[PDB]
Amino acid sequence: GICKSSDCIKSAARLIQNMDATAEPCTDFFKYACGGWLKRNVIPETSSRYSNFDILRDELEVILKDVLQEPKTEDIVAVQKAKTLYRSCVNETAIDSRGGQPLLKLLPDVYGWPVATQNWEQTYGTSWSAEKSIAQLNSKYGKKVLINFFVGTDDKNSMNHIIHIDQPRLGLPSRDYYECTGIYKEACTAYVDFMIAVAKLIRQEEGLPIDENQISVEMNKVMELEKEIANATTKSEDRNDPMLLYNKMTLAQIQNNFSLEINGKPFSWSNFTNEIMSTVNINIPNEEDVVVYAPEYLIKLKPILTKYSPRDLQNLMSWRFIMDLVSSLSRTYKDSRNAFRKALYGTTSESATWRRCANYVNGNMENAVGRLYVEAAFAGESKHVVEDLIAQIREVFIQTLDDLTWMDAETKKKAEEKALAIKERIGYPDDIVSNDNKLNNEYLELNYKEDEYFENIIQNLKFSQSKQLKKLREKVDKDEWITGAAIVNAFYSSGRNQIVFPAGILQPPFFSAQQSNSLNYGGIGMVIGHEITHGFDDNGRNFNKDGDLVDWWTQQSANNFKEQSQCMVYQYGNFSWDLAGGQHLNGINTLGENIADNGGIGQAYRAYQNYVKKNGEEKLLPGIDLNHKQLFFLNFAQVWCGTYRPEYAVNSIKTDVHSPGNFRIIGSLQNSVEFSEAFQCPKNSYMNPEKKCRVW
Ligand SMILES: *[C@@H]1O[C@H](CO)[C@@H](O[C@@H]2O[C@H](CO)[C@@H](O)[C@H](O)[C@H]2NC(C)=O)[C@H](O)[C@H]1NC(C)=O
Ligand SMILES: *[C@@H]1O[C@H](CO)[C@@H](O[C@@H]2O[C@H](CO)[C@@H](O)[C@H](O)[C@H]2NC(C)=O)[C@H](O)[C@H]1NC(C)=O
Ligand SMILES: *[C@@H]1O[C@H](CO)[C@@H](O)[C@H](O)[C@H]1NC(C)=O
Ligand SMILES: *[C@@H]1O[C@H](CO)[C@@H](O)[C@H](O)[C@H]1NC(C)=O
Ligand SMILES: [Zn+2]
Repeated sequence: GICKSSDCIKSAARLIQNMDATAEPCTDFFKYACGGWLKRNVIPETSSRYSNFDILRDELEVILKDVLQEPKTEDIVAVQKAKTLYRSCVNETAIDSRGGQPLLKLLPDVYGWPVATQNWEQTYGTSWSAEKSIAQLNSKYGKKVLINFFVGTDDKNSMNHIIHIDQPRLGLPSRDYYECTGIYKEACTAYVDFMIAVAKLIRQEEGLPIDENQISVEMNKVMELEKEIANATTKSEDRNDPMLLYNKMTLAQIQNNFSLEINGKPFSWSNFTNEIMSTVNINIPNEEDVVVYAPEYLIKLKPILTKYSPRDLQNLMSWRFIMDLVSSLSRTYKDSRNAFRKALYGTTSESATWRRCANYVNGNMENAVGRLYVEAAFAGESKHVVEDLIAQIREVFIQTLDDLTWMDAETKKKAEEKALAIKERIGYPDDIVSNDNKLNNEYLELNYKEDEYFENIIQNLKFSQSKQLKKLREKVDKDEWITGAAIVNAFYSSGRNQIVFPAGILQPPFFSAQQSNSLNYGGIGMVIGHEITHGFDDNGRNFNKDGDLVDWWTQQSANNFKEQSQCMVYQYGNFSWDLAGGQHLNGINTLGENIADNGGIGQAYRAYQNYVKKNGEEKLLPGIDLNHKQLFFLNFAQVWCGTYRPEYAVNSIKTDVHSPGNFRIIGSLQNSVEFSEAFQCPKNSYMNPEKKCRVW
């Protein structure tokens, strides 16, 4: 009773090579399941993180390279455009020969970069305003500085679009970095040195004199200013309650509450918002309803911006613009980022050009590339099997509601109701393959040049912003996918109440027809449960079956949810990460993903048990002395095998909403009674604490 096919052989070998059978499963299942993986898969010099997910993503890029690099005579226009874009990207000779000219020619559009201008006040100072400067960077390039403005879905009205105002992100990964001490020290130094080096490059190419000391003065002022702004932002821990974040008010009320003085003049919110929306010819009146996510931040901004000159402010705003473009220029400009990249990611060099280009084209033409990918690599027969798994796990969630004693009867009915309303998306949208006309029409306005990569990416930035801004008076398109198909990931959307599984994740170790059911349920099964559970985590539970931010919880059940979930806040917050120098996980910011992990694996296992009950036992795998209950948890863990560079471990522990794979494995299995039964773990072994957390 042992499988002998070539498929079972490499499946078994993969499992065997990744595990470390010398480790005790009940002491550390990560070391047990991924010990061999760690020795076998050294982090590539161009990778900041390496893992099962990252490996699959690298392998997907190879496929994209194959289907993008060679023109074919029968290529429809949409595909021709994708290949032209790719070709422009990988021609490094053409890029190198242009130096920094594409950026230098463009810089006036954002009111220049004062430190690298001959006479900034003379040339730009006369027509400059913060309203117009922030607006141009926003509406043309999607670069959000000082104040974030975006058109998105209305939290409380999921069919409508509405303007949002929020605090912006920073040049460094998080607000914590701006302490610039200890583990943040090198990053801050490299960040300012990065500014200075680029200022020198641009001035040299412009034929301007180089004053080393003067540049240093201006760029340290940039850092001084961004430090204050960072300190003014609200912590991520205080932004996980969607109900508290939602503040609807009129533009008039915004002007009233959030006045700002810049260069001695009052900031006009009407001017700012209309400088943005006029790009798509939409007027914004004072009665316009607006959603403000960060009122505290805007108030704290008041005494900060008065202290700085237009040169100071523009030096920061244009630097935020320039820092993300320098790697799209010649080698000299690429290399200016070296020390900065290493400080944040630990990587010694940028990844291969063709890899970046494949990813870039995928990111900007997800339907055209999704089409090429699925035709080359995706078995459509997979869809119906995944459909059935989703049905099983959805039903398991609903049945589990009876077991949960911390919910009253009517909250259970509402929860079941939302679970039933969840819509699924699997593989790819059929239209990208079956309807050439629609696909071509999507990219009608795009026209790329073979030898102008930088011009192409500028065109893409404008197009992307214009497309989103135009939605303000339009209803939300229900059928629109929230991801490309050539993606190794899965998603839950609160606003649409839907779960999405693109073709890219429907492969080993997650899922295969040539893979054991134990592995399939432990893999994509757990992921399906994960996404479903997201509809009921600390964020998702606030949205109803139609995607609206409304309270459908009784006071008692809501209180009980918070009590049950608090256990997981403490559990993961107590985890210390050696790769991050002993820093602790953020239990609050990772709560949602941890709730989904813990709920999902339990749902998946129960669904698997039900399957075995009705269909019988499976054939054992050769060379592996484990039953299929144990293979379920082994495959679950190997889905999350991986490691981090120290610099990026520090980065991710402050920015990633997920726990590191290491602790997703330890955390979820510590809370799993079924895991400890499968591996016969003694009570109070590290993997089997007698106190366990439970939400779903
Ligand atoms: C971060 O911002 C807070 C205010 O948002 C600053 O706290 C103020 O500090 C000054 C000077 O120490 C005091 O006079 C105020 O009373 C403080 N206000 C509050 C509300 O605490 C804080 O100093 C800033 N930190 C940094 C590093 O810039
Ligand atoms: C915008 O400003 C108004 C006016 O101060 C705020 O409304 C006041 O809120 C306080 C309590 O926070 C009440 O005591 C006042 O009666 C309210 N006044 C008015 C005219 O409504 C409002 O809360 C502010 N908005 C935000 C998001 O801070
Ligand atoms: C890259 O660009 C250079 C300069 O325009 C050109 O000579 C060369 O043929 C291009 N390479 C390809 C593969 O088209
Ligand atoms: C913003 O104000 C400037 C000067 O007051 C004006 O020229 C410009 O037209 C205004 N923008 C909009 C969108 O009205
Ligand atoms: Zn998730």
